[PDB]
Amino acid sequence: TSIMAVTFKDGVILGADSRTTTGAYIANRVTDKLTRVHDKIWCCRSGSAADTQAIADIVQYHLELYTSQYGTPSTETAASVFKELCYENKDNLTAGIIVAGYDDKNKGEVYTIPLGGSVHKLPYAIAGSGSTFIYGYCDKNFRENMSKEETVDFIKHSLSQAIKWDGSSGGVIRMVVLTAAGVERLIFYPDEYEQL
Amino acid sequence: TQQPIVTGTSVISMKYDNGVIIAADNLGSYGSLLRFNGVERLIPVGDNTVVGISGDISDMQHIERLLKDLVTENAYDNPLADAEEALEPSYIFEYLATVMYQRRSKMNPLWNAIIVAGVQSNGDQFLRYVNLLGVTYSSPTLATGFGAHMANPLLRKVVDRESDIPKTTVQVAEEAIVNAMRVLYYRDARSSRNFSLAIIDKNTGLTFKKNLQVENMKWDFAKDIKGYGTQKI
Amino acid sequence: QFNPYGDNGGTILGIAGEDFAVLAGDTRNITDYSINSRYEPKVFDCGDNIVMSANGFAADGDALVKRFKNSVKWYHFDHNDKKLSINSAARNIQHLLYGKRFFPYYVHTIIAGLDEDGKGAVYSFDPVGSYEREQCRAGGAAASLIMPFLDNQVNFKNQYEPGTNGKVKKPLKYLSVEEVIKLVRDSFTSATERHIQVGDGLEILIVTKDGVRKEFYELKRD
Amino acid sequence: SDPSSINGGIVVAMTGKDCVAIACDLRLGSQSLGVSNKFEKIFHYGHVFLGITGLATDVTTLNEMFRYKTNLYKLKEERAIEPETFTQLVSSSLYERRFGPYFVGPVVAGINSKSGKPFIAGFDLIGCIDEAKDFIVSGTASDQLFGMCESLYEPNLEPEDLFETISQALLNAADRDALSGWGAVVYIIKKDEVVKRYLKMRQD
Amino acid sequence: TTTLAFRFQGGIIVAVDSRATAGNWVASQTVKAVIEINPFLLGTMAGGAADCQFWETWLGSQCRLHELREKERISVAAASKILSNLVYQYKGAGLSMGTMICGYTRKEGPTIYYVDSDGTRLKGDIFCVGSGQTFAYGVLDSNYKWDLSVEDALYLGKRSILAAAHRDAYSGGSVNLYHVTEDGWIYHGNHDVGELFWKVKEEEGSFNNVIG
Amino acid sequence: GYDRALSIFSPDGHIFQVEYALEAVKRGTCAVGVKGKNCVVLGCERRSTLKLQDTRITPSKVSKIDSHVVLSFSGLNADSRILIEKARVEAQSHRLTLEDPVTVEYLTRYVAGVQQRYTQSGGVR
Amino acid sequence: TTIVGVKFNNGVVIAADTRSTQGPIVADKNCAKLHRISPKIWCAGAGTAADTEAVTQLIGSNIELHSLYTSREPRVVSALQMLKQHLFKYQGHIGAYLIVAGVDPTGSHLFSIHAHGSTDVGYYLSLGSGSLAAMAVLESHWKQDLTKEEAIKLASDAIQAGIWNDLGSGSNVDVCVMEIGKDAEYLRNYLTPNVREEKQKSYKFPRGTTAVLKESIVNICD
Amino acid sequence: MDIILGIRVQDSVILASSKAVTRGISVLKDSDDKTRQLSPHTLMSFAGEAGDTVQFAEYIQANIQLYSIREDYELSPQAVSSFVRQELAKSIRSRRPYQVNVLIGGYDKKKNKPELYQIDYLGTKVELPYGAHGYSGFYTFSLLDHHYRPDMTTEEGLDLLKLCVQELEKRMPMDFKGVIVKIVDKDGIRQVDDF
Amino acid sequence: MDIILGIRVQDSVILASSKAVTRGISVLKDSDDKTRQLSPHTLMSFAGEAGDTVQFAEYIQANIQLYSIREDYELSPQAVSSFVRQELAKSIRSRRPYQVNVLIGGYDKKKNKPELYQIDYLGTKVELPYGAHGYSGFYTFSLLDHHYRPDMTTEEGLDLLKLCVQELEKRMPMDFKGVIVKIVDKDGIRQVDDF
Ligand SMILES: *[C@@](C)(CO)[C@](*)(O)[C@H](CC(C)C)NC(=O)[C@H](Cc1ccccc1)NC(=O)[C@H](CC(C)C)NC(=O)[C@H](CCc1ccccc1)NC(=O)CN1CCOCC1
Ligand SMILES: *[C@@](C)(CO)[C@](*)(O)[C@H](CC(C)C)NC(=O)[C@H](Cc1ccccc1)NC(=O)[C@H](CC(C)C)NC(=O)[C@H](CCc1ccccc1)NC(=O)CN1CCOCC1
Ligand SMILES: *[C@@](C)(CO)[C@](*)(O)[C@H](CC(C)C)NC(=O)[C@H](Cc1ccccc1)NC(=O)[C@H](CC(C)C)NC(=O)[C@H](CCc1ccccc1)NC(=O)CN1CCOCC1
Ligand SMILES: [Cl-]
Ligand SMILES: [Mg+2]
Ligand SMILES: [Mg+2]
Repeated sequence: TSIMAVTFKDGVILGADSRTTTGAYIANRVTDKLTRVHDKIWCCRSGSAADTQAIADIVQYHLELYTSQYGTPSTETAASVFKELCYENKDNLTAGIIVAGYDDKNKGEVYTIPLGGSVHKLPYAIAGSGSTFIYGYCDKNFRENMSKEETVDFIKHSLSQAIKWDGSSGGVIRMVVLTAAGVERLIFYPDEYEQL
Repeated sequence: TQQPIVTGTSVISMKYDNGVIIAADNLGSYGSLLRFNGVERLIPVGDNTVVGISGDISDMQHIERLLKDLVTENAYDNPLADAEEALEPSYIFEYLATVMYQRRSKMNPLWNAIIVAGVQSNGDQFLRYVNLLGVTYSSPTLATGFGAHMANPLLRKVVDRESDIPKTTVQVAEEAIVNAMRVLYYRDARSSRNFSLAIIDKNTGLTFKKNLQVENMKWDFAKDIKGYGTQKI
Repeated sequence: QFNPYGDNGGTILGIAGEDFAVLAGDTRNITDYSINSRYEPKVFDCGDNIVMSANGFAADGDALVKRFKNSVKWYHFDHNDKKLSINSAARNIQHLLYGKRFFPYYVHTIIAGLDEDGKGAVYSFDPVGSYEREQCRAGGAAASLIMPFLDNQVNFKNQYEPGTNGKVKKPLKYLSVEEVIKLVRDSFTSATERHIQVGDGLEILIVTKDGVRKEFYELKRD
Repeated sequence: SDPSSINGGIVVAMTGKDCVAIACDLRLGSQSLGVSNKFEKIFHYGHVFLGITGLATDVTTLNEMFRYKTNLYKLKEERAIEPETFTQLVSSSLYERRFGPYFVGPVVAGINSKSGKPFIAGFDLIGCIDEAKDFIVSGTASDQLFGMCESLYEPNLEPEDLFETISQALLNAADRDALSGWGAVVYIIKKDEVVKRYLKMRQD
Repeated sequence: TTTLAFRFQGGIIVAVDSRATAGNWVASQTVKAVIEINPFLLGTMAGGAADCQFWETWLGSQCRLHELREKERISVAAASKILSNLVYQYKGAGLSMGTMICGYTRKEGPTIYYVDSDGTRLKGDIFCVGSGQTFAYGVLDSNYKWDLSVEDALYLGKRSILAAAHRDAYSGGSVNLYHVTEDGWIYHGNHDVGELFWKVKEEEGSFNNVIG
Repeated sequence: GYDRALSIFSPDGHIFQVEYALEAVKRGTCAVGVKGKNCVVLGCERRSTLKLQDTRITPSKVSKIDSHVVLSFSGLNADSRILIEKARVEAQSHRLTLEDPVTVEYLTRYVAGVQQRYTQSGGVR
Repeated sequence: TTIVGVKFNNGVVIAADTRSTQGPIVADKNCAKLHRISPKIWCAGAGTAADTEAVTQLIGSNIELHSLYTSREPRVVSALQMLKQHLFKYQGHIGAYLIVAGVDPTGSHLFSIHAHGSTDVGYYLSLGSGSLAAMAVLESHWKQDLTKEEAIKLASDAIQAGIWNDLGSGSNVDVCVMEIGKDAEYLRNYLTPNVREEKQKSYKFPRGTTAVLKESIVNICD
Repeated sequence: MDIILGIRVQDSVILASSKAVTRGISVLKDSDDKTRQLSPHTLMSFAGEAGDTVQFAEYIQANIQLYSIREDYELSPQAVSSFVRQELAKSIRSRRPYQVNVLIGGYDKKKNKPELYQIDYLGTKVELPYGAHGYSGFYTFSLLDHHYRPDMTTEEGLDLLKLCVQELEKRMPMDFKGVIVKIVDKDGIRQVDDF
Repeated sequence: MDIILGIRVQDSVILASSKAVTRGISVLKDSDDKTRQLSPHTLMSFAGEAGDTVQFAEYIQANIQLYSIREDYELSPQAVSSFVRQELAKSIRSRRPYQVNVLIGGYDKKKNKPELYQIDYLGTKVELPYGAHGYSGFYTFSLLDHHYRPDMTTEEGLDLLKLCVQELEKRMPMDFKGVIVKIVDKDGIRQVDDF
């Protein structure tokens, strides 16, 4: 996997590749690693496909039950539920999750949750095997309060390089845009991003 | 006792009515890292043979040097080096097959899988495989690594047995090879889009094609796929 | 760690008649769950009316056959073109195999031909050189399936004369080349049904005083 | 220390014209040592026959267990259990011990009393059903039995002919296995008569 | 395997079975476990088939070279020691052999030497080697006397192999008998255990545990 | 290693080095062997130009090769010690492998074989 | 095993081969790998044979009870969710690899489930040892907007690729078509391209061949 | 624990069990009785892991004695053997199994027949004319195959048994310090003091 | 191979060595002589790994006999023991060491004294009044500490030796089939036939 989430002026954008592997065989070349846990709280999944799915399903259940009682949860609250599961079951899980959401008060927020189950709130986050190859690029090119189009280009160029160097990453580049306007899904095919 | 470091993935090939086709991508992987992108894994020997190599690249470069030296050695005191006493595909293969088996028998193998494709002096098609263990076999279609699992099934739909070879044209055969390379790009995590392809014909001779790309890919249906089960958005 | 051995599958079968002998083997070559070739012969005419097959790890099998063929060649040079008898060939092969006792050829070897009285002969070897002459022998992946069938149909084991209260055994007798090929074909079609490494094709080499003849038959390709 | 090949033994079952046959060897050993030549591996509950190969303690245990269950079945249902139903009971019971299984290779054989149809089935140690028209094999000489049965068998054999085919399949397979043999028994099963024959075989 | 050889009034009896196995798979029922080193020396074979076959054939070549050089037959002691000294050089390499070198000479009389792959060399009157050795020992020990007739001795050796063939799963097939005298060895036939068992059961009244 | 062929044929078909070795034997003190009906006796000459000798410690002319075989000689004394040593070693080696002491013929054949080897080996006389 | 699933215009089709293995041995030459969870929800299973049957029957049982409780036709996502949560709980120890497909009031669906509890969505999927051979065909010939007859052809062609090229797969091709508004049609042995050829000889024995020691009538009655 | 034998003859069952108890390089005792009376006409010998053997034997003994008191009736050897087998069959899949092999020699008073059952630690039961556990069988079975007849007397059985012990004393590596022999018949259980 | 003992008394050295040769669960021989005469007044007993024992003993025997012929003179027990120790000392650092333990009993004709040397497979030499190899020592040493006196006769030594064998036969787990006893004194080497 190569995944990332980036905050910007109007909110936050999640990005991911579409490759699922079993050794060197690509079990799924059109995977959707960007998953909804609430209307405007989504997550990027890396690590075990089984573990991350089971976790995301439980979180979605918790946040649905939260909403029934206490109304819309914060992105911090969602990240806390993810953490609780990842930390307390750290011995049996292989999950690297990035939580991203849009509040009206707090705007765009990004929380990353590595293997140990620690939580880290950041302006932007990168994760997955392919992230290693773009630490240098992303650090040099990221700016706060970018526009939607700039953020889309930043994610596109970044994941393009991650995909280029990482054999465990590839396929299409999926993106999910979270703003006050709503939820927008984006897709970008090889013929476009490869020749960037 | 070795472990391969910089590696090359599948090599695929097949026979057709007048000759043989062989192909392999231009990638030199370093584990999961797709490190080197300008690697040529098809190596011509003379104007009638092409050796396709997968596996360890350092050992591939060693084999290149052996084949290059073989051509030099054959020319020594040989007035018919470019005629009757030129190197045949069968000669080149048997040499490599001898080396591979000797190296495995010394517990120090050349960590490769090799396919020697060519046309003999009498016009007969030559296509034979050899690997790090010294194991050899021949078939109308041959492939290494993932190609064995994914390409062979596709190529065998064209040439399922010996009698299908005269019925298969170079246009049909090349089409199948190029299609197979696309499928490997879809499904092999250590493959690249860029590849080389070689045709050895008994009439038109050796045609070596570089810098080919996988094209006419299907990705559009991906936009319709959402979530992993229930998710609607 | 590097493993110098491999399993190329396949199975072979040698039957001896009165004035002939057959050595059959399927033409399928495999690694793990993949097919490498649907027609890769592993039964060879080695000269002097000797046919040979070394089944198991193909690289070791090819090396052995190659060395024995070369042994036959030098036997002619060193001994005034004398014909290498099947028994002399067997003993020579023992020394080839045992010469690598501490790094063996992973093959079951079988040879067939005629003895010095003109009668059919089959010899079978273990990987390190122990050999024995037999009327009947199956080797390879499906040997466990085929061999007890041969015991029953070739050597008439467990078969008693009807009405004799299981006191009189069914009498041993030589089979015709026609009856033997029937058993070979039925042996391999049965093995093909129940063993995944067996199929594609069947190549039989028949040996008489006249020479070495070949016969080929299709097998199921699944 | 492989539970399925400590005691040794084999079972085979075949179908014929309006009949079924099931057969087994009589050996029970402890690896190389032969201990008993009277250890029958075929049992019956009403008209349903069950053969069991593998670890002998589990063979005995399962016989006692299916006798237990079929006796209660009959008391509640007021009728004898049929082969198709029994087959499912065996599968259920084995899978109940999925992560601590009985090391066995059972084989069901019988004729449905209502439809008159011949029925045989085989299982793995965790209960996977292997239904078949022709034959089922089980034991330490299963490879040998597969080879004999696949070549000797033909459909619609009469009881008297079927007896010869199954007996020869068992005998010649048992003689190529060290851990099987030491006697044999064959059950020929017709709609309303059952014949049991002990075979003469080599005792080595 | 089961092989035995014992010394008695009338020379030496050698008896072996004919089974060979690869795990539980019975590879052969017709193996020659007695190897004829020469017209006067016999060697039994147990353990590795190839190791025994190869080196005891080699032994016969060395014994032939001895009598060419010395113009005299090789002693059983000298023949057994050539084999034992050879396998001792290969100790640790993984040879598997349990053999009995049996012979009759003037100076020695009837002599048996147990020779094994870990270097052991023992002279003795009675030896049983193989996976079924214990079963054969039981019958042999309880019925053995020095003053056995040649007829009774041949039967005892045959009966002891049968005992092992019956109980030991990895023993059976047939029984090969040999009688060794000063003038050489005499082969006393191949005896299928299938027919031999029932014959012995009926005539002797033994094996009541078996249904006949 | 010194390789020179010292023992070689001459035009008349003689190997002079072997024949000159016989002259050295002819120079040596006389030695005689006589065998009776139940015994053998080995007699040996000792030259009397050497007085003030210590006969306790002086090497004896007759040497035991084993407890049942003896060896006397004529010729170069230093050379004899080498043959005697080799013979004694072979005597023990024979007992070890054949489990029986050497015959007199066998021991002789061995010693004679050693002597012959030195007539067509390079670098030796 | 080779199993596949292909979506089309008005529904979904799944297919499977019919070989069951026990190591290198073919245990069942015609086993059914297509399972019914509910009338219009079917499942193709690969991996541990007992696990795929047991888990498909358990979820099928609970789906029936759920359908009765809710007075509604069962949905594929319910079977999917129930299966994956069961498989996840056992951490891969239940070796069931499934392709789940069907039609329900929501529409037509196609999923795959792996032993550890991960699910995938697709228009075409393949699982089992012959999945690579099958996927090669699917990647070569699949397109959007397939008809019923085109999807059956593509599915069976993908299974055939596994039958011929994968040693783990063989024998026949089973198919199940689940179309919207129609009853699901289970096509057992849709293709039978591996029929055993006539044997060369009949091995029917003369009566009395087998030696017998004892006979006795067995009492099956009360 | 090592050698236990059993021979069923015409009118009785004879059990022979070694007297040695060895731990390390020391024979701690040479007069150990490796048997327990389960009921007046049923005797069980045992061999296996230290501690487990006696603990198991006495546990079975207690259960059979409890049954006898409750019903005022003696269980048949067949019934006792089945009870014992089931206990071992349970045991083998426990957290820590009983590593004990047993022979059960009994006289059925209803049938007027002697009965010998051999049960190993896995719960593998067989009725036999003669039986053994451990390495003993590798010598005795072939010997008994030859010399055993079904119609033998108790005295003939004891001579047959002496023949087994002699063979074991000749060919066994370990010194097992002889055997305690006990006879089970219609009149109950008694010990042979001079063997 | 297992039990070898040695006792030096006033005028002689007595060696006792077990007769059993065991392989697996079978006693292959019960009359094995685990000793070789190195010279007329020097005897060596041995025990250890199969094959190595005899091969080593005979190799030493050949070397000492060669020396005797060459010099027409018998080496002293001290000299022979030192030669043997050095061979084992070389061996222990070889590719495949001799796993053989020996006792060397000899009578020195120049000193007119008996001498007993104990040498293990490492090349560890000690001169002792009494010695043993293997598990035998664990019983015999304490017994000899109590009963042994330096001025004992050969007959007293044999009775002392009988006391050791009896204790071994009582407490040792394995049956070693008795011992062959040999005496070394001024008149050379002789075997006690009735022990
Ligand atoms: C990139 C690839 C790596 O960072 C991404 O993180 C993606 C995440 C997406 C899918 C959300 N990761 C994967 O694709 C993931 C890679 C992986 C593998 C093993 C452990 C962790 C991560 N792949 C999987 O989870 C596959 C998905 C299946 C094919 C649908 N599952 C496997 O590879 C299973 C995993 C078993 C497992 C191991 C350890 C922890 C949890 C689960 N492994 C196998 O099936 C083993 N396989 C058997 C056949 O022989 C080859 C090995
Ligand atoms: C009784 C019968 C059992 O011990 C006897 O001891 C007999 C004596 C007769 C055979 C002379 N012994 C055997 O039968 C002996 C058992 C044995 C095997 C291996 C080591 C020690 C003892 N059997 C063999 O040696 C068989 C003889 C064959 C069946 C003719 N051979 C094998 O098992 C061979 C080679 C084994 C081996 C020995 C040493 C180094 C390497 C290998 N193995 C195979 O044939 C396996 N298979 C052959 C087909 O190709 C794939 C490998
Ligand atoms: C293709 C053919 C292979 O990939 C398919 O995937 C099919 C699936 C269909 C049948 C639903 N798979 C098999 O046929 C499968 C392959 C396999 C084997 C072993 C482990 C995993 C997968 N075969 C089986 O499941 C057979 C079914 C038999 C023929 C009825 N079962 C076995 O081979 C069992 C394995 C049981 C098992 C237990 C615990 C964990 C995993 C598997 N093995 C045995 O029965 C062998 N043995 C017999 C002697 O007694 C001891 C057990
Ligand atoms: Cl996923
Ligand atoms: Mg196939
Ligand atoms: Mg047997």
